[PDB]
Amino acid sequence: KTQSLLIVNNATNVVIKVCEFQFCNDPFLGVVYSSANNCTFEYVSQFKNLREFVFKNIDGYFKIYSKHTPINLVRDLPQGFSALEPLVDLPIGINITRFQTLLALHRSYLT
Amino acid sequence: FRKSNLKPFERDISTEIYQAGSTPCNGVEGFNCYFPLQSYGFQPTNGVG
Ligand SMILES: *[C@@H]1O[C@H](CO)[C@@H](O[C@@H]2O[C@H](CO)[C@@H](O)[C@H](O)[C@H]2NC(C)=O)[C@H](O)[C@H]1NC(C)=O
Ligand SMILES: *[C@@H]1O[C@H](CO)[C@@H](O)[C@H](O)[C@H]1NC(C)=O
Ligand SMILES: *[C@@H]1O[C@H](CO)[C@@H](O)[C@H](O)[C@H]1NC(C)=O
Repeated sequence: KTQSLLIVNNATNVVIKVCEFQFCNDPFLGVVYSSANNCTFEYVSQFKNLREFVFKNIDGYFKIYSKHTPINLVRDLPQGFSALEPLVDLPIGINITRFQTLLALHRSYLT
Repeated sequence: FRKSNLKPFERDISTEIYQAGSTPCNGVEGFNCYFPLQSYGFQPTNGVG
């Protein structure tokens, strides 16, 4: 009944869509799901790892910052310093109050 | 009509029904529950304005 934002990442490219999807309760993709209605924006471009992201929603723009480094810690976040360079800036123009992450599963159970 | 105002550089597309009081019009356009969209009616007869 309102618009939404969808950023997924398959094996090569990244696709971002601001259509009017109707979402299932357990969305994932198997080792897949996206609707298409009234779609107003689209953009396609190109435990030893740690990848950090910052999302902001300012004045009809979506801002993403990113940095990745190799770690070798047991299970925590490291006690060093590193700064996050800017990545992309998208003119989506929507309202965002909730979010949810996606996972790459093995056994498809559309619960 | 709308609930609150708009932020800068956002747009709101939603086919909903906006009620004025305590009565929850669930898909009904009866009393105090109206359609939020309205046409203009541009004629070549109309004065500038
Ligand atoms: C962005 O979306 C949120 C969520 O729908 C809106 O917050 C709602 O605002 C109305 C009116 O103030 C309240 O009755 C609801 O309870 C709010 N919902 C939540 C979850 O807090 C918000 O108004 C929207 N932004 C704009 C500018 O309209
Ligand atoms: C990712 O998905 C798009 C369609 O959403 C597809 O066109 C593209 O080939 C995919 N990338 C792959 C398979 O590497
Ligand atoms: C999506 O586009 C169709 C085609 O004009 C339209 O009938 C429908 O109302 C649109 N949905 C919106 C604006 O939410």
